[PDB]
Amino acid sequence: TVAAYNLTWKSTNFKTILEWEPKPVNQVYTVQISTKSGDWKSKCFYTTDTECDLTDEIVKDVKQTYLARVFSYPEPLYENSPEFTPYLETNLGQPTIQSFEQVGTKVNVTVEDERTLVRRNNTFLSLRDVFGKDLIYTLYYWKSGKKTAKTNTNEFLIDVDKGENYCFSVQAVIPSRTVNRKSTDSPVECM
Amino acid sequence: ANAFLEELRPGSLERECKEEQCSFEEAREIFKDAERTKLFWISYSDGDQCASSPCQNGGSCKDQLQSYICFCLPAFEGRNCETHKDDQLICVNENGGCEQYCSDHTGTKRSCRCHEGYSLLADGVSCTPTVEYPCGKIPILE
Amino acid sequence: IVGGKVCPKGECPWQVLLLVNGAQLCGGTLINTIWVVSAAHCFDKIKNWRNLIAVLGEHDLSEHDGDEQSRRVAQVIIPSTYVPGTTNHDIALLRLHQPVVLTDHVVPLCLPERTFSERTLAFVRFSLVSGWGQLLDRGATALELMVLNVPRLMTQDCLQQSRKVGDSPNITEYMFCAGYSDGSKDSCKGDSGGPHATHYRGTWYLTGIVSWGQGCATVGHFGVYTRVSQYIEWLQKLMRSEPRPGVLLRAPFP
Ligand SMILES: N=C(N)c1ccc(CNC(=O)[C@H](CCC(N)=O)NC(=O)[C@@H](Cc2c[nH]c3ccccc23)NS(=O)(=O)CC(=O)O)cc1
Ligand SMILES: *[C@@H]1O[C@H](CO)[C@@H](O)[C@H](O)[C@H]1O
Ligand SMILES: *[C@@H]1O[C@@H](C)[C@@H](O)[C@@H](O)[C@@H]1O
Ligand SMILES: [Ca+2]
Ligand SMILES: [Ca+2]
Ligand SMILES: [Ca+2]
Ligand SMILES: [Ca+2]
Ligand SMILES: [Ca+2]
Ligand SMILES: [Ca+2]
Ligand SMILES: [Ca+2]
Ligand SMILES: [Ca+2]
Ligand SMILES: [Ca+2]
Repeated sequence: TVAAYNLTWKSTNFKTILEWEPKPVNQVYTVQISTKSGDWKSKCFYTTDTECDLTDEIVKDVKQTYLARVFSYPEPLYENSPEFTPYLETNLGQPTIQSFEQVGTKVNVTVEDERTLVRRNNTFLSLRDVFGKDLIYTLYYWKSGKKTAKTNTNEFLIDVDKGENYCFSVQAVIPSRTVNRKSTDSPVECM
Repeated sequence: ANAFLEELRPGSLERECKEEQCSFEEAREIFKDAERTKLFWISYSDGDQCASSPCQNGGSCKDQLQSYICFCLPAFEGRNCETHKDDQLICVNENGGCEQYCSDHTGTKRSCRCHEGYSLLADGVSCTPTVEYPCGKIPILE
Repeated sequence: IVGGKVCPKGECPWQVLLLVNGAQLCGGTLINTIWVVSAAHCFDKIKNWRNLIAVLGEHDLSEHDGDEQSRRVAQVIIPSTYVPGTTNHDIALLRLHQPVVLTDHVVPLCLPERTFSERTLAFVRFSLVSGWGQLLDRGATALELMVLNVPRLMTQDCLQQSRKVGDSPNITEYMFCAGYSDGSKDSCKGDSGGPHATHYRGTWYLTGIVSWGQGCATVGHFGVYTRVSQYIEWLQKLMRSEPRPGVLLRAPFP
C-alpha cells in the first residue's frame, strides 16, 4: 500500500471536499479531521473514492483552522493535508445579479444574497450572514468605457445617462483576504 | 439563432440570446467589444451543471461556473448528498456512540460493553458503576 | 514534570510513588487494589529487591496524612524482551504484598481493552502525565505531585517533527510520543513509570507510561511513552497468574 498524496481542499461557499491521489488499487481510505487542540474525528470510513466531504465538520466553526489526514489500508500509512481555515480561504461562489430598477437618472443594482453551507438553527446562512462587514461587492458597468462601483451591502446606487442602455456584472470580494480575495464575475445583465 | 433576413435587424440581446440560443458571433454583434463579449459568453455558454440533477436525497443543486454545489438535508452529506449520516453506526465512528467499549457485528448492529465495575444501562450505550470506587473516576469531583 | 501544575490533592488518585530503601525511585499507576503498572527501566539498578515500597494516596512528600497507604512490592514482572539500559518494552507489572484500600484519595485507573484503546483512546488529543519528577531539565524534583496535559502524536509525525540525532533510540510500535517540541512542557526522568491517562466520556484510562526522551522538554523533541495498548493481553494474563518465588520475574512477550 502507498500513502495518499497531493491532498487538496476544494471549497466554495464553505462546501468543503478534500481530494487526493492515487486511484486505490486493493487499497481503501479513511479520513480524519481535527482542530489544533481538538480530538481526531473519522470520516468517509473505508471509502474507495479519492475524496471526502468535510462540509458538516468545518461549518461548525468556520473560523477554526482544520487539519485532515488520509489513512491508507490494503499505525497505518497516512499523509497530512495542508491546514485549512474555511473563513479565510473558502472560494466565493459566482454571484448573481438579482435585479436593477431605474427611477430617473439613477439605477439600483441588487446582488442576490447567496446561501452558504453554514447551517445555524434550522437554515443555511447567507454569504453576508457569515462575513458581515468583511464582504463587499464590486460592480463593473459600461454604457455603449469601463466603470466601477463598490458597496458594503448587496445594493449598488449608480448614476446613468437617460435614454441609454447599461450592462452589469458583479463580483464578491473580501478585502482583508490574501488568497481567494474575489469570486468570478457574475453573468452579464443588461437593462 | 438566424432566420431568413433577420440579420437585417440591429442586434438585440433579448430577441437573440434570451428568447433564443445565440452564438458567439451574434453575441459579439450585440456587445461589439471583444472584452465585453467574452465576459458575457463565459457564463451564457457555460451550461447548467445542475441539469443532470446530481444532488441526491432531497438536496438542492446550485449551479456554478463549470461545476455545481449540493445543499443537503440534515441527515445527509457528501458531494452529491449520497452519504446517509444514519448509516454510520460502526465502532471506528466515534466509538459507535458507546460510552466505553464498542463491538462491531456481522449480521447484527454494533453492541456496547463496559469495563469491570460497571454495567450497561437500558439505553444500550451507557455504563454505570456497580461498585463504590470504580476505576477511572475521581471521587472528590463526583 | 516541566511546565505543569500541582495536581490538587485527590485529583490524581491512581498515582503511585515507588521507593527503594526508603528513597524516591519512580512513579507508577494503580490499576487494581493489588496491581501497579510502572516502567521496566526503574528496576535497572535495584540490588535489594525486598526493599521496594509502593505508596498510594501520596501528595506532598514533606507532610504525612491519613490518606497515604504503604505496601511492600511482592513481585516485579518485566517482559523477557526488555534489555536493561535500553528503551523498548519499558513496562513492569508490580504485585503488592497486600491490597490497598480504595478511598476518596486512592482509586485505580482503568486498564482499557486493546481495540478500544487503539481505535478510540489513541485519537483523543490530550492526556495527563504526572509525577514528583524534575521541575526543570537536570533540576530538582517536586515535593507536591505535579500534573501536565500533553497532546499525542502518531509516530510518523513525531519523527518528522523531531531533530534527527546520532545514536537516538528508535521509536518502535511499543511507544508513542506526546508533548511539545518548543522546550516548554514534558515529563522527566523522575516521572518514569508514571501514568499517561486519557479521559473519555466520563472515565480515565491508562494509555501510556512515562518512559524516555532526549533530556527533558528539549527543543525539537517530544517525550516518549510506552504504548500500553500493546501490553493489555500480557498484563491481563499475568494478573490471573499465581505468584512465583523471588521478587523479579521475566515473563515472555508476546
Ligand atoms: N523527556 C521525557 N519525557 C523523559 C526523559 C527521560 C526519562 C527517563 N528515561 C531515561 O532516562 C532512559 C533510561 C534508559 C534505561 N533503561 O536506563 N534513557 C533515556 O531516556 C535516554 C535515551 C538515549 C540514549 N542515547 C541517546 C542518544 C540520543 C538521544 C537519546 C538517547 N535519553 S537521556 O539520556 O537524554 C535522558 C536524560 O538524561 O534526561 C523519562 C521521560
Ligand atoms: C450531473 O451533471 C453534472 C454536470 O457537471 C455531472 O458532474 C454529474 O456527474 C452528473 O451526475
Ligand atoms: C433545497 O435545499 C435542500 C437542502 C432542501 O431543503 C430542499 O428542500 C430545498 O429545495
Ligand atoms: Ca433570431
Ligand atoms: Ca440573430
Ligand atoms: Ca445579429
Ligand atoms: Ca422577451
Ligand atoms: Ca425569435
Ligand atoms: Ca458578424
Ligand atoms: Ca450575424
Ligand atoms: Ca454553470
Ligand atoms: Ca505525604
